[PDB]
Amino acid sequence: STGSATTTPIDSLDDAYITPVQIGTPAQTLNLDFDTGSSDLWVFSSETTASEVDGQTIYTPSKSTTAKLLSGATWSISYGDGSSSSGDVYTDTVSVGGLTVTGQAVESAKKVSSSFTEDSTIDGLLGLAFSTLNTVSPTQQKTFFDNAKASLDSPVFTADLGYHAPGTYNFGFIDTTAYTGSITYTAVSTKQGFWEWTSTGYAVGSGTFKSTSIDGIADTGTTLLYLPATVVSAYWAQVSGAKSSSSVGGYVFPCSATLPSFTFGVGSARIVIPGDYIDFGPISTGSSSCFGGIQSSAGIGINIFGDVALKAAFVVFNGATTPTLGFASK
Repeated sequence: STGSATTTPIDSLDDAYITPVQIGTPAQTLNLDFDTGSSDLWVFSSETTASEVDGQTIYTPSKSTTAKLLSGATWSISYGDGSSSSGDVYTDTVSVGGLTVTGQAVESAKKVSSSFTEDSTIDGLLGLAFSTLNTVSPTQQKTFFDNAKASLDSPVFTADLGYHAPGTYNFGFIDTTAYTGSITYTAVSTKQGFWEWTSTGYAVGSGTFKSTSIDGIADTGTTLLYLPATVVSAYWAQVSGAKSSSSVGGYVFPCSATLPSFTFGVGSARIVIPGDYIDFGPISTGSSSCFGGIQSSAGIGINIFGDVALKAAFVVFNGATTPTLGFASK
């Protein structure tokens, strides 16, 4: 089997991407944030504290003839911005782009933090990291991909995120029309539960390539590109007037700037992030200071190849017995 679903930016800055997901019988369609940096599929629901719901579409398990309470199971998860959610668990039928999994753990939110409430466009998360990170207790649950894998034509999914435009998540096949040149594959460590890999270096604009190992994670659920302070300083030094602002929380730059590209290495191959992809717009409405899309990972504890990087590539998440990651230009 295979599946194919369009993923769409939630706003004009590509702050996140939503993908429609069918849950239950009859189908209830929710728009979920596919997150290769976590391993829980959770949704706003009829159980979510009413004051914490503001415009999201909810899953109502009592209206699904295939929903079953997973007795005794609870979940609780936190994210990189300090947001969090928690609740109980149902199993139900879940379909993505025509690919159906029966008995999928659907984590129903009883509580969500303010940032989730405040974002009416995201109805929940669908985790695509390794199932060892799943937070359901006392019996850990499998991700949608893990459950689907045996049925797939090939044990892979691909992320093809758009810049200010829709893109595609495919399951079970590689669309050879969706990229240019060849796909370069690179080793993955699953030791921390992430799609963790090592970039071979970087270049800023038309500058020379610096060969240096950068360990990080391929994370569709993180908006920006977080890299070591040395690398980030080298990038922003090429933008007149750019500076790190403790008050804003990162590098900012004059909105009048033309940003240089940023290249990262995948083995001997190179992925070029155009400068425009690194512009996240005014820090507040009407400001002439703009927020940068490349930020320091110092104090995060890990480097993160988030959407800024991934949307410049066609990315293969290869879930074979020994997982790997593939990157192609597009």
